[PDB]
Amino acid sequence: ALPNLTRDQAVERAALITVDSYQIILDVTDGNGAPGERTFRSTTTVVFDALPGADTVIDISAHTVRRASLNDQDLDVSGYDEAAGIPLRGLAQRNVVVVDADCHYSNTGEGLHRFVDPVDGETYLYSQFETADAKRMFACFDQPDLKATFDVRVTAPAHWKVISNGAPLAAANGVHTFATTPRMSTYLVALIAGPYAAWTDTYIDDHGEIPLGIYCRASLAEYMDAERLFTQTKQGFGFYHKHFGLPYAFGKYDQLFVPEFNAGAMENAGAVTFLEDYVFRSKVTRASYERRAETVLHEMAHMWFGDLVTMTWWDDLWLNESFATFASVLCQSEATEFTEAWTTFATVEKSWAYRQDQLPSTHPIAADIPDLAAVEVNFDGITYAKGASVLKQLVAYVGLERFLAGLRDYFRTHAFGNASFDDLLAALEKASGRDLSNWGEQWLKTTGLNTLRPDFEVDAEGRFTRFAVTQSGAAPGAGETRVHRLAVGIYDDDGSKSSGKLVRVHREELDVSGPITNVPALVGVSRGKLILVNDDDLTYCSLRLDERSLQTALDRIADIAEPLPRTLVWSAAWEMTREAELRARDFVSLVSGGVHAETEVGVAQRLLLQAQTALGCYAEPGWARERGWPQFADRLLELAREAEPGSDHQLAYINSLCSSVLSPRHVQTLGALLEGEPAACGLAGLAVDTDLRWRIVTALATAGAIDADGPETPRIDAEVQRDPTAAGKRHAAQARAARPQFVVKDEAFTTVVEDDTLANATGRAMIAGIAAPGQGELLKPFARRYFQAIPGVWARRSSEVAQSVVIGLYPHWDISEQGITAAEEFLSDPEVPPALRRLVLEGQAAVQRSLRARNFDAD
Ligand SMILES: [Mg+2]
Ligand SMILES: [Mg+2]
Ligand SMILES: [Zn+2]
Repeated sequence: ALPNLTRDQAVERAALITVDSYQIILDVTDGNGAPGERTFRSTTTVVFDALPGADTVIDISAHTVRRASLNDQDLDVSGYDEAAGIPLRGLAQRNVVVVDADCHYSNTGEGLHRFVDPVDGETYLYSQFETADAKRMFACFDQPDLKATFDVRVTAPAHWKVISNGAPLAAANGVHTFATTPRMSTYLVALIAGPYAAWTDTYIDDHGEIPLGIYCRASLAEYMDAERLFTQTKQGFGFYHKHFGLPYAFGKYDQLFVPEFNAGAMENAGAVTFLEDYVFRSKVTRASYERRAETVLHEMAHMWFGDLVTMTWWDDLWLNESFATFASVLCQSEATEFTEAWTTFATVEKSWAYRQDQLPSTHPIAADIPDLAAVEVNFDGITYAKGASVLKQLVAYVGLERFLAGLRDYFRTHAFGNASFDDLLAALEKASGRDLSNWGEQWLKTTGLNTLRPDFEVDAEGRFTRFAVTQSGAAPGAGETRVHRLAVGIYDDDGSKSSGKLVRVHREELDVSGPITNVPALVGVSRGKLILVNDDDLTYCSLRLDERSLQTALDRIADIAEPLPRTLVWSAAWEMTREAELRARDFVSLVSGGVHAETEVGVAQRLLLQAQTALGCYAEPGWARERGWPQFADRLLELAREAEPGSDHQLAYINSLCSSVLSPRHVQTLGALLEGEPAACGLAGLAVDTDLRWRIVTALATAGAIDADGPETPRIDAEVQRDPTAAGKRHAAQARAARPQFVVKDEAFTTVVEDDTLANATGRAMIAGIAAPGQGELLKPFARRYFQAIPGVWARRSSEVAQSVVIGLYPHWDISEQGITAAEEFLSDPEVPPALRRLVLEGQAAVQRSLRARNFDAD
């Protein structure tokens, strides 16, 4: 097991050593010019200064350590254990350590991952090291405040491309060398190698030229849209260079779509890796292009927030992720075609922030992270989305100019170095010309949400006689009220002699503080028909509406002209549903009747997923099975049939039908789309392409309509013959596990929780099939099996890989007091490690929320 580095251990090591350079020499061949299969050779030379006479440890996870030396004295490696690294005893002032090892390839997305493409037999490698998996590829002091230069050399099969952080030098006789990097952290070192297809372009401005590359597997090249990605890339560099002062510091900029990736992307300096789902093989909506552009711009923002300046320790991961999230959405809004990015943020990412902040594991943005175990579960909706939301509010509070000026100072001060909370706040304080210590304490060091509401009286002509914004204390948390810069918007009719649309007819900006903030400027103003006290989504809060405004919202959501205020209403309704203030069936009604007016297909997609959570988790289950699901499925098919042919909305409604709980009529309709012209089904212009076929096959498998005679799967196997790709095989694995047969669920469950050799990406696909909609009664036995299995999975697999089972197989379907008690009994053992307890507490809290919602929906 790799070492669980503690905050205290990291501080202790950084007080003793300062690293200059690494030289990393890799051989990823089999020693005969072909790709290696199990291990690769890694020979690392590190130069570092030390307090003379101290001891340290160099980290390394290897199959074999062949030799290790300190200042050319050979070390005894006969007792080598990856948990202990290699001890370095009696350090000199100036040191050279060499470690020559055979390291293991990964098939679980941590370390140097190896994949074989079934289409062409080609091998592809990529690295992934955040947080502390660099030690699986090279010996190092694996912590982010021990920066160093990197000089990488790789021996590879002759036909391969080889990409690292640095620009390539000409390769010779299998050997690829790279330009030495600037000083950076070990978790950012990259290796991507194999017969990847390439595209090239260049970004040019007054600062100079950045060579751009895009890479993907050869078998996916026909699907690449490199011009669109290069356009977005260049828009990003133009925006960041306009605002951040220091230009991009890491040379060239390669973007590599890699197989079996665990996350969405990773900001390795000069060598950003991506989930290869972003190479679209089939038709996707604008939602997918917009999310991919956000990801491109997020990784690029990290070239400043994480790569140029890095947090000292993982408690300040928000310095990377809150800022990268905020900056990427700002850049998307202002520099790209995705001009509604703040609308998408308010519906998609803020909903994630609220869910995370309300769990019993809620933690401040500036977190307390005692060890690696704690950070490996902290890449979450607070570190990302709440932090970005709170930074958006800081920009409202001090203004964008002072905010950006403070960041430009921060970058210049800490360039190629490390920063903590106190360093960031010092820079923003200097630039803002005011004390932000109280602001930081109440916003960055707290948990929870403040509820914001209008409180007013009106005269007989509907004009305010008094208006305030009321603010609840933070919950869950320490109950404080905060300072907010926010806007009050009043919405009313735009029509000539007509209702027409609800448009903004009055706006007031104000400084809100404490429980009640009077708004004198609204005395004598018409109350209109809908009041929003977080207009333009400037602050992080729980928004609620006065009675009349809420009735207007529930009746006229489709009349709100502008996407952002319409999203503020969708979000308030969804949050009221989560909070047992709006019945599940009323939220489903609202979406079913209003989504035709939601022009932003990304927002519409999220509303349909919410409606599906409402039906599957929040609604009285008898009503959901007998009425709610079949009505929602019928509405999706009506919506699809009324949509424009070939449109994004047409596809979204059919995608949602494929993930719903189906009646026999819906099963017939979807099966007909596999065999026939879609026009015959009233769906002219719908492309029943490779991935929509798989979504339909998975729906038919889930419904018991195909391969229902026994565990054999001739129909799904025929679909793999049609699409015999790594993607088709993972979709097939999902579809086979989705079938409502106990023996199929049991075989899949046992495979994924037992077989440590199974690729994590395949496991995940099987888990998505196990936990299929509508199957909660069938899956009840797997609740106890889950609680009995997860300690072993957590002990055998890394946190990130174990999470596939711990998060993905939590029994969210067992919505009962017995299900709550099952988690309580697991949690009653005080020796369960804190990160595993956290994930079970979160699962238990989601089921508790579902029970409270079902009681509200029934009554
Ligand atoms: Mg071939
Ligand atoms: Mg990781
Ligand atoms: Zn990030």
